[PDB]
Amino acid sequence: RVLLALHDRAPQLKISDDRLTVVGEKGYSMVRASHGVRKGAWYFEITVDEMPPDTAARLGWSQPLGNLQAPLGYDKFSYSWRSKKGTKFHQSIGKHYSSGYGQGDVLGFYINLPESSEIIFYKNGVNQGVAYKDIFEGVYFPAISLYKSCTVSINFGPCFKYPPKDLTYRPMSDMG
Amino acid sequence: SDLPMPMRFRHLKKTSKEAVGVYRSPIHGRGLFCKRNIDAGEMVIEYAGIVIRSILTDKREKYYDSKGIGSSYMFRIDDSEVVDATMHGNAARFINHSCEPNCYSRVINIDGQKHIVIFAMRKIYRGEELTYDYKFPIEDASNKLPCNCGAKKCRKFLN
Amino acid sequence: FKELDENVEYEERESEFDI
Amino acid sequence: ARTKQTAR
Ligand SMILES: Nc1ncnc2c1ncn2[C@@H]1O[C@H](CSCC[C@H](N)C(=O)O)[C@@H](O)[C@H]1O
Ligand SMILES: [Zn+2]
Repeated sequence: RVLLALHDRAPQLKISDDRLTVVGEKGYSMVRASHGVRKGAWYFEITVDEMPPDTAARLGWSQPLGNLQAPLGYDKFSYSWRSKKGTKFHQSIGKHYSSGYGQGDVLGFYINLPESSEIIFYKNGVNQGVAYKDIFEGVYFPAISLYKSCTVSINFGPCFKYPPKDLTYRPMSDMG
Repeated sequence: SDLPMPMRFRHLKKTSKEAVGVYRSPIHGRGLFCKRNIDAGEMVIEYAGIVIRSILTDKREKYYDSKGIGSSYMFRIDDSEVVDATMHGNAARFINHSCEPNCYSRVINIDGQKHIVIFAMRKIYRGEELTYDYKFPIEDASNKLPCNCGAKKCRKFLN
Repeated sequence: FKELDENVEYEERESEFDI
Repeated sequence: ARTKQTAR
C-alpha cells in the first residue's frame, strides 16, 4: 500500500497517522511517497485542505536525490507546480505555466516514462498543459513540499476525485 | 545461541559507516581502512550494488568497456545472480585484494533475497586496510593483473 | 558512481535482450 | 565475466 514515506521526508513536516496528510512548518521542506515509477504512465491527486495566509505549496515528482530541505523543483531531481501564480519550478528556475491553485482545489499529477517523456498537471480534472518534456531518466516519486503550515492530502488511487478525460494511466496505488 | 541473521545484518548497516573509511592505499589507489577494532567473524560491510541475473553480466561488461572503465565491480553471488557495483554501490567497492587477507566474503539469505557480506577473518585493529581474496578465475598469460598486496606469500597476480 | 546503501534488484524491461 | 568470487 502506497503511503507518504516514513523516513524519506523532512522531519519537520507534520504528517498524520494515516500517512496521507501533511502540514508544513516554516521553510520549504519535502516529503516523497513510498513508491516510485520508472516506466509507464501514472497518476495521483493532491487536495489542498487548508492554505492560510502566507502559505504555499510546490507539488510534483522527484527523484530520490531531491533535496528534502528545499522546495520541490529546487535541483535537477524534481519538477514542481507552485500554488502561488501557477508557476512551474525545475532547478530553481520558475517559468510561466498556468494560473495558481488554492484551498479546496484538487490537483492532478501525470507522468509518462516510455520504455517523449512528459509531465502534465491538472486542476480539478482540467489539463493545464504540458509542463516538462523529455525529463531526466530515473525513478520518480510523488512528492510534496510546503512552505509553512498549509495542509494538503495525497490520493494515490485507485479512485480519483477528478479522473482526467481521455488520458491513459495507472493509479499510483497499483505500485503497492 | 546465535543471533538471527537478519539482525546481524541491520546492525551491520547501522554501524559500518563508523567502522570503515576510504583512504589511499599502499596496495593500489584507494582502499577501505579499519577505523575501530573489529572482532573475528563480525560483519564488516556489505558489497552493495544492483542485483542482476547472471545472463546480464557479459552485456554489461562490454558496455563498460565502451565507457572505458578500467576495473570491474561485478561480484558473483551464485550461478544465477551477480552484484553490479560499477555505477551503484557503497564503500565496499574499494576493498583491495590480498593473498594474506584479513577478510572473507560469503553469501547470506535475508527474506528470500541474497547479499554478499564481508566478514572479519581475524581480529582486525584500527589503521589496518581491509582486504579479501577476490578469487578471480585464472586466465592465461595475457590479460594478467600483477598483485601488489605486499604479502610475504603473494601469488604475484590477481588472476 | 552513485553511492547506495541497500541492494537494489534490477527490474528488466520487456525488451531487455532485444537488438 | 571477470567477476570477483566467493569460492571456486
Ligand atoms: N592487491 C592489488 N594489487 C594491485 N592492484 C590491485 C590490488 N587489488 C585491487 N587492485 C586494483 O583495484 C581494482 C579493484 S577496485 C578496488 C579499489 C581500487 N584500489 C581504487 O583505488 O579504486 C582492480 O581492478 C585492481 O586493478
Ligand atoms: Zn598478492
